[PDB]
Amino acid sequence: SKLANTNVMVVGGAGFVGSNLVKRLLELGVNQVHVVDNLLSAEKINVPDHPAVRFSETSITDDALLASLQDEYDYVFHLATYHGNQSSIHDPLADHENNTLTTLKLYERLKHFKRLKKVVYSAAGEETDIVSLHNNDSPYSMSKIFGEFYSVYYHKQHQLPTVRARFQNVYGPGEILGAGRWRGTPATVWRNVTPTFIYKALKGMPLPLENGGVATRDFIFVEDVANGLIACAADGTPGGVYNIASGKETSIADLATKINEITGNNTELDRLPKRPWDNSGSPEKARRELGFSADVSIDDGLRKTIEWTKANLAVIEQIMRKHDSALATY
Amino acid sequence: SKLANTNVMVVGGAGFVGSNLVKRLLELGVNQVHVVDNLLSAEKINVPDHPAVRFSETSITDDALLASLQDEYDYVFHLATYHGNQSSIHDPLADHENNTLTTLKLYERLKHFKRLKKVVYSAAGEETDIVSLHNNDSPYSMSKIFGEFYSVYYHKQHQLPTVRARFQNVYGPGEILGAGRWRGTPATVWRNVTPTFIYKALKGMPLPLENGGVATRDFIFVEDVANGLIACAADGTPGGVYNIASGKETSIADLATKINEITGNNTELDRLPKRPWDNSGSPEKARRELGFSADVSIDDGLRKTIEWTKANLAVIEQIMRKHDSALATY
Ligand SMILES: NC(=O)c1ccc[n+]([C@@H]2O[C@H](COP(=O)([O-])OP(=O)(O)OC[C@H]3O[C@@H](n4cnc5c(N)ncnc54)[C@H](O)[C@@H]3O)[C@@H](O)[C@H]2O)c1
Ligand SMILES: NC(=O)c1ccc[n+]([C@@H]2O[C@H](COP(=O)([O-])OP(=O)(O)OC[C@H]3O[C@@H](n4cnc5c(N)ncnc54)[C@H](O)[C@@H]3O)[C@@H](O)[C@H]2O)c1
Repeated sequence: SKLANTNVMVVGGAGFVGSNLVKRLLELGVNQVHVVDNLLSAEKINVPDHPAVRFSETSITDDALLASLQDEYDYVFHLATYHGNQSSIHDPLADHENNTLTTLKLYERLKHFKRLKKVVYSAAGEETDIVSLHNNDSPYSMSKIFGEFYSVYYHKQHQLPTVRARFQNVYGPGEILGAGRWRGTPATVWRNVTPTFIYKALKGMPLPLENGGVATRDFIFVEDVANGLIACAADGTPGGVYNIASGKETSIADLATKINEITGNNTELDRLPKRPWDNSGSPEKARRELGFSADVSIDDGLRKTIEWTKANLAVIEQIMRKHDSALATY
Repeated sequence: SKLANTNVMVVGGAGFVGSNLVKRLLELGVNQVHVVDNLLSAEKINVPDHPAVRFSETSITDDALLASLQDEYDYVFHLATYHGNQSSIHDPLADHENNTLTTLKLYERLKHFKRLKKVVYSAAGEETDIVSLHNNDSPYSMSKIFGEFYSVYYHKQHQLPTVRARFQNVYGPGEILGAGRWRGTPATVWRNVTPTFIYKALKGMPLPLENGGVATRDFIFVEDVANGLIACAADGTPGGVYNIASGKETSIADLATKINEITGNNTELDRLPKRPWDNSGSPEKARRELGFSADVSIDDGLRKTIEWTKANLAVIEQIMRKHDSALATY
C-alpha cells in the first residue's frame, strides 16, 4: 500500500466512519495515526489504545491545536461533521462550528504543508460539480457542499491536494446509537435507519416502517467506505471528486425484512409495494481510476453489523441511556 | 413608498452601497434606520448625524448585539462583506467572520421575527439558482454564494422573507479609497477601478490600463443600486433573486477615456482594440416584476462621482494616507 509507514491524520477519527478507517489504516501498516476528535458525536471506546494512535480530544477549529500542527503528515482524512440533518436544523450555529468552519480552518492551516500527498474530504452523495441553491434540506447539507467549495478553492489557489469522496447511507460495526453528546433531538439516539432497525430487532420489537418502507437507498458497508477513502488518498486526482457507492438500491421494507430474518425478530412489518412515484451516485469513476469497487452485499454487511451489535449490546444500551432525560423532555 | 414610516436595519450601512441606501431611505421618509457596522471597510463620516439614524459600531456577529435585537423592523438590508476579493485571498478567516458567518448569525436571529416584511441580501452578480464549485476565484466569491444558500434555506425552513439582489460593478459617490482598516493588501486603498481612475485623473496622472483596457463590465450607478435594493424590499418575491444591473457594458479603455475627458486629465492612455477573445446579468426580471430600471448612464454617473470626489478630495487623501506604512511594506 502507498499508505504503509506513513503518518496520517483522521479528523473525526473517533466516529463511525473514522474509527473504521483508523482500524484499516493500522491493518495497512501506517506509522502513526493522529485522531483529532472532540467526541461531540462519538465515544472514546471507538478510538484504539494503540501505540501508533495519538488522540487529541479537541475540536479541529481550536486555534492552539491548529498552530501546534507540524508538516509531518503524508495524508489527512477530514471526516468531522455535526451529526446530522435533524441536529443541524435544530441548531444551525452548532452545525456551522462543527461542519463548515472545521473544513475552512483545517485547510487554511494545511495550505503551506509540503509533506501532504492527499487530503481526503468526506462529502455528501458521472460526478458533477454543479449544485442547486434549492437542494439543501438542512444546514448539514449546506455545510457538506461548502466543504466541497473549499476543497476546490484550496486546490486551485494553494495546490492543497484535495480529493472529495461522496458517499451516502453507510452502515456497519462501530455506529453506536446515542454516541456523544445530546445534539438537540431524538436523532442523537436514533441516528440512522440501519442501527435503529438492528437495535429494535435484537430487542424483539416491531420495526417502524415509514410509508410501507417504499423508499430505496444505496447502502454501502463501512469497511468498503474505509477502503474507498484509502483509494482516494492513494490514487485520487488532486482537485477531484469520486462517488464511493455500491451502485445497488435496497428498499427500507427489504432492509427491515433482512434484519428480521437475520436476528429472528418474529414481529409484523407494515410494508407496501413500491410505486414509480415513490422514488422518482455512479461508482464507475472510482472503479476505472482507483480500481475501487464496494462489493460487500447488503446481506453480508448486515450479518457483520448485527454480529457486532449483539456482542456490544450492553455497552450500546449504557450509551443510549445517557440521553433518557433529554429524550423524555423533547 | 411602502417604506415610508418603516423601521429599517442596514447591516453594513456605513459602507459604499450602504451609506447611499441609508440616504435614500431617509429621502423616502422611513421612521428609523438602524445602521450596524464595525467600520472594517468604512468611515464614520459615511453614516449620518441624523435623529432617525441609530448607529451600532459593532459586528453583526456579536452575540450580545444579536440577543439585544427586537422584533421592531419592517425591513432588513444585509450589505456587510469583507472587502473584497484580494483581501479575502490574503486572509480567508477574516473573510469568513465578516462575510459568511455574518449572514448565518443574522438570519438565525431574524428567523422568528414577525414584523419583517423583507430581508434583502446583496449577492454577487434570466437569474438561475445553479452554481459551479469551480467559479469562485476567492473566499469572497464563495462567501457571497454561501449567503445565497442561506437566504434560500431560511426562507424554505423558517419563512424568512429573503430576496437576493445580485449586482456588480457599482460605482458612485461615497466610495472612499482607503476606507476602514488595512485588510492586508493594496486593494484596501485601490478598492476598485472607477475610484482609482477618478483619483488618479484628478491628480493629473496617467491611468494605468491592464492589457489596453479590453475588459468590459456592466457598471451600475450606486443610486440605481440603492433604488433596486428598495424595489427588492418593497416588491421582491420572498425566496427570490433579481439582477440589479444596467444591461450595458463599458470597456475599461472607455471608462478611462471618459474620466479623462470629464476631469481634463491630459495624459496618455495605452489602450488596445477589444478582440472577440478578450471577453468570450439580465435586468429583465427586475424590470418586469418590480418596475425597476437602472437608467443612469455611465457618462452621467461618472460626472456625479467625479464631482463628489473633487469636493471631498482632501478628506479622501487623509483617509488614504493612514495606509502609507502598510502600502510601503507590502
Ligand atoms: N454515515 C453516512 O451515511 C455518511 C454519508 C455521507 C457522508 N458522511 C460523512 O462522513 C463523515 C463521517 O460521518 P459519520 O457517519 O462517521 O458520523 P460521526 O458523527 O460518527 O463522525 C463525525 C465525527 O466528527 C467529530 N467531530 C464533530 N465536530 C468536530 C470538531 N469540531 N473537531 C473534530 N471532530 C469533530 C465527531 O465527534 C465524530 O466522531 C462526515 O463528514 C459525514 O458528513 C457520512
Ligand atoms: N460594490 C460592488 O461592485 C458590489 C458588487 C456586488 C456585490 N456587492 C455587495 O454589496 C454589499 C456592499 O458592498 P460595498 O461595495 O458597499 O463594500 P463596503 O466594504 O463599502 O461595505 C460593506 C460594509 O460592511 C461592513 N462590515 C464588514 N464586516 C462587518 C461585520 N462583521 N458586521 C457589520 N458590518 C460589517 C464594512 O465595515 C462596510 O461598511 C456587499 O455585500 C458586497 O459583497 C458589492
